Amino acid sequence: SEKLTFKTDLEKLEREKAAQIGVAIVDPQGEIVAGHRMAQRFAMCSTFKFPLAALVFERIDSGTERGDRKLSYGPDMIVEWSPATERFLASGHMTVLEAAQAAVQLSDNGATNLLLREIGGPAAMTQYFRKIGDSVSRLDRKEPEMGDNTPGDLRDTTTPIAMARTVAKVLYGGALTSTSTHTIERWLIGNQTGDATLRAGFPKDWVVGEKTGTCANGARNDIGFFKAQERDYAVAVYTTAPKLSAVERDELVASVGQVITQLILS
Repeated sequence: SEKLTFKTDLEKLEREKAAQIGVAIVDPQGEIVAGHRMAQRFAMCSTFKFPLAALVFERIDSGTERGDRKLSYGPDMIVEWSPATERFLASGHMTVLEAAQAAVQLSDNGATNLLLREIGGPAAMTQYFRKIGDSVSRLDRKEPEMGDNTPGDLRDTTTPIAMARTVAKVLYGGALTSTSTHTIERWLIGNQTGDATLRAGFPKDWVVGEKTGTCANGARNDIGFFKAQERDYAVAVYTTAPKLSAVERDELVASVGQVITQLILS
């Protein structure tokens, strides 16, 4: 069967590429379409920045945050991979929207940390997960150390199913206004970091938006949505491949995308 080909192909990739592959695909109402290691814990890496943006938009939506509010910072705010933050340093600030846009589309760590500072840190980000029905996802640390991905550590982890359901909740389950849901979706579509990952393995006809992650011990992740045959899906892929090169990890997630494609199109 179609479902058996999905399973077998993912395992074939796990053995050949020395990898753990976590996959969850849900429909708009959170119901399971397909999975693999779906309740296994993986490090979030940068994938959480998409939910971070949801939290921010919910505060804008409610009137408890302002999109053009200036977030001030000095050089101490700069950490590894902070390309937007470095550029705006001289000027002395980024706005709420600037920083969230940097976080989502460039995976900018400094901009993520700037927002976390403003919204109440890892604990607030975690309670946002809980408030929207995710009892699994947890942010414990700031970037970049939240991506240490230490053996056995439960900090800064999710599961594929918990994150796919969170994605469905943010985009299709009314957690945000229509205008805020639309902005986040465009940002996810215009993401600058995911060209060689999941969307590389989806057909060119699919509308896909996603948020990547890369962190220690060969973590390569991608979460988001696709519209296929005019149906909407939420997908979360988490993988660990410590033996693989940079490029091969990308190709691994994109290969998972092709396995997904065949299951969906069948």
